[PDB]
Amino acid sequence: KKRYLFRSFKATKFFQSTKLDWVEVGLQVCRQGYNMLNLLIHRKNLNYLHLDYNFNLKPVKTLTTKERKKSRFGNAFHLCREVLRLTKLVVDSHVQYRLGNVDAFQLADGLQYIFAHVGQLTGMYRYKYKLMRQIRMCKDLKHLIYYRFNTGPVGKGPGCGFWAAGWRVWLFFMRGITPLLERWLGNLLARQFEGRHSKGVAKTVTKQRVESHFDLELRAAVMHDILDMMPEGIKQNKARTILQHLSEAWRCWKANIPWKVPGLPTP
Amino acid sequence: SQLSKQYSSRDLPSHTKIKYRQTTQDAPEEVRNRDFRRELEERERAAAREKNFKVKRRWDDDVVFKNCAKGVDDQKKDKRFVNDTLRSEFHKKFMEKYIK
Amino acid sequence: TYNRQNWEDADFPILCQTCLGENPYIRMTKEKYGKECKICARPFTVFRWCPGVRMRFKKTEVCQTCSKLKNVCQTCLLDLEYGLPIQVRDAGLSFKDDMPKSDVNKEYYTQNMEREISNSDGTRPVGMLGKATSTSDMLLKLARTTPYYKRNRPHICSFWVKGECKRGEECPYRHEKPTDPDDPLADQNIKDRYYGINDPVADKLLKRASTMPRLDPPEDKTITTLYVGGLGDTITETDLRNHFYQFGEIRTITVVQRQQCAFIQFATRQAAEVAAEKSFNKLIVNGRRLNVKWG
Amino acid sequence: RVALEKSVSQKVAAAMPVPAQYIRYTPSQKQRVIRMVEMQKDPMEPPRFKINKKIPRGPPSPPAPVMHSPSRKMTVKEQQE
RNA sequence: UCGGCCUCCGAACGGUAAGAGCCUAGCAUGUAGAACUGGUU
RNA sequence: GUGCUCGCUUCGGCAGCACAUAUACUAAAAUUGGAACGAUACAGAGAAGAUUAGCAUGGCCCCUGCGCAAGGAUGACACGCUCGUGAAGCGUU
Ligand SMILES: O=P(O)(O)O[C@H]1[C@@H](OP(=O)(O)O)[C@@H](OP(=O)(O)O)[C@@H](OP(=O)(O)O)[C@@H](OP(=O)(O)O)[C@H]1OP(=O)(O)O
Ligand SMILES: [Mg+2]
Ligand SMILES: [Mg+2]
Ligand SMILES: [Mg+2]
Ligand SMILES: [Mg+2]
Ligand SMILES: [Mg+2]
Ligand SMILES: [Mg+2]
Ligand SMILES: [Zn+2]
Ligand SMILES: [Zn+2]
Ligand SMILES: [Zn+2]
Repeated sequence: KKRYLFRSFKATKFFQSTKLDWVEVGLQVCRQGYNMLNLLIHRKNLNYLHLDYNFNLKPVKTLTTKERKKSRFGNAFHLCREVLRLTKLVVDSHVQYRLGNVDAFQLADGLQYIFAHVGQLTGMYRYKYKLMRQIRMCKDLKHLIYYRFNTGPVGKGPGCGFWAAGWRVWLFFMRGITPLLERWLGNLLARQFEGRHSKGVAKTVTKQRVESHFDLELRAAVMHDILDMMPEGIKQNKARTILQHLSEAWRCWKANIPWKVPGLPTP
Repeated sequence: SQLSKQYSSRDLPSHTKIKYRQTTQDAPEEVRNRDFRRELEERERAAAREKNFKVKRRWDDDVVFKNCAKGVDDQKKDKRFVNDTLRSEFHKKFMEKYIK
Repeated sequence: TYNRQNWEDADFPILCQTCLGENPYIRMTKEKYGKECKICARPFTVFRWCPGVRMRFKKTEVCQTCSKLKNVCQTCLLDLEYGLPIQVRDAGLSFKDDMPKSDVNKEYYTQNMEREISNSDGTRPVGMLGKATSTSDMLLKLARTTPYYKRNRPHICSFWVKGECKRGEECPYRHEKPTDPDDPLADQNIKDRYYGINDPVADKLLKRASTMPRLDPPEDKTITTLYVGGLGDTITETDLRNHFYQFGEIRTITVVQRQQCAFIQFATRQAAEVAAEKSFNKLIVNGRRLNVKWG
Repeated sequence: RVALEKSVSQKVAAAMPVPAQYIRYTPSQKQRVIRMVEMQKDPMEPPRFKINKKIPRGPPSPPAPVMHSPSRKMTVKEQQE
């Protein structure tokens, strides 16, 4: 099914439409992202942290261990912060073109340098390492372009800006990374507003939780086999004593010690 | 609880179509008319059918012991199964392999 | 670890006649899980509407389970049958019901009553309505009959109180002086109004109802002969005999049009007391209203 | 199957990551006409309320009467057995 | 008069306890409600 | 408001017809109650000598985390149940 998202947004009363110059739109997106990352920080009451403008998270003062434990952020927040940093770089390059500080050749060269050195200008890779593959592809593309560019009288200067291939690579990455970041930030907002479920969904039995859990299950099985073996009457079940006897019998099996309780019922 | 907006990563939709049994994959309309009894006897019968000067000595004459490897024959003794994990044949082979 | 209050999502809100307005055609808005309940703090289906022309856009405040529990309006927090505060109705009928105040106990009790109602027919204000069969003791005397629309009046403009309402006549809020802040009638906790504890409107109406002796009588020195005025020649001794036949045996029933008084006396003291209490400015026979006094 | 498919569709539509009616009101205290209009849900809008409020578990269904065979009282020799 | 083959690449937790409550921040709500005096032995 | 009248008839307007028919959590506020956990102070790190790795288990205890992962001091918190005295019922004297 198609399910166009923007038509569903435009059908409501909370969305409007206009026509706009692209540089103003990029400035609006960067300002909106910075403003709401500050709103998330102030929602979590982390007034001792500070976002930059270029999306650099830094503490104001030295942190206590409670502030260090509470101020830790996951991969979703840091990945969105790095993505907004990359768009801030691209939009600021177009802004400095539009003020006339740099030339259009310099703007194309800056776009090529950004799309070839995402891994050197951003800390993007630390929160999702698979992008190294994309980074590797960008590096390979640069080599291809450079060794079709620096061919005749042109040399090893920085004047080559042919930014279409890296732009293609990062938009195909953005296509793939849109629903994952949408689900992650939706889960982050739902935990921020609905609160964290304490027990909630049951924990799986992972590797570090195998052995003790097996003992727990073993204990439960023995308890069931106590409660239907004992006949009618007998108020003193004494199942804890039977579990202690089972633990002692297993410990005597481990040490090759002959285990024999002198008076003990046969079943 | 269906009021939450937290979506688990393993709660995404996957394997949305149920595979059904085909005609050769024992659909119940061909199970219901069959007689499993007789087919079980020719399968059991097929399994039972397919189940079946100076003179010297000899050079090795001057030793102390002879025919010491006489009754050494494993054969079917490796086919024995014991439900004791310290007296199993696999555990004995394990202990003679991994301890020198 | 798997117990929580369920969210109450239902249509058809339970409102008074006064808060609903006067127009037969009302345009109505519904949010599925818009706000929380003002008492039991659960999310609930929030209904909002304008009751009339210059009203306030009143909306529902408490959830449907609390309003079905106490048989009150979802906005006015007054009784559906009589338009009274629930403290006055609890003083009239029964005050031993109560409710917990701590939030965990309140949520647990509300979940238990919600499960009881959902296991019931669906629309019944528990056994308290079974304790509400006895009525018209004194609550019908001070109950309103006309729809009091002045509580749907819009709020007071706070900019006009400081004299800075730049909208002027465009401002939908009221450009009039507020009530006295020193008056103890202006406190009005919502939880106090729901729980029926120290509400000043309820205390003022209880003091007003206590000063109206509509069932006192007993102005004779052990004499059952009481005079009901206002009868005249319109009400005869047959209506007095039919009124006294419900009390049992009547010693004497007569009507005099010279003083316009009906003399009623019973052989029993309790029957004469019931006949004097029923005819003390609450009995109308043959188009004539009777007020019982000494004769 | 129809009821369970309705329940499955309701559960999936509750778990899926994202007309005006006319009714007649009888107040029983004449009749009114009410135009049921649902307000538009803002898609740009987080959940409103904390839902992690744990309360202790409520009372169960009222208990069933307990049929049994009459109880065989154990002897004292059975008690030290 | 006879060959080309070129992996890697970094971040978090894992250490600088925990509890406590007094004034303090930030943040939620923009609320429901104001009923008042009259009859003859 | 716009457009037109077998109009009234001035040339301005009136009258009629046709179209156009119900916004707003209505605030630029007054209010109201909840609080990060930082300063000081109280405070003081599991396992019978000491220094310590940990996995659990229960739920009106939570925090970080996208978590059916992993951390938070092992996250914290989570011990004392074989004889006489009387009473009731049953059978014998
Ligand atoms: O990493 P950079 O500093 O940005 O240098 C890269 C590139 O480096 P990589 O191959 O590691 O991707 C080469 O530089 P070298 O590795 O050879 O030192 C290349 O140089 P050549 O193609 O000449 O071999 C070119 O440098 P240049 O502009 O001089 O051609 C280019 O530099 P830029 O990306 O800055 O353009
Ligand atoms: Mg120790
Ligand atoms: Mg560990
Ligand atoms: Mg742990
Ligand atoms: Mg540790
Ligand atoms: Mg340790
Ligand atoms: Mg633990
Ligand atoms: Zn009402
Ligand atoms: Zn409620
Ligand atoms: Zn005003």
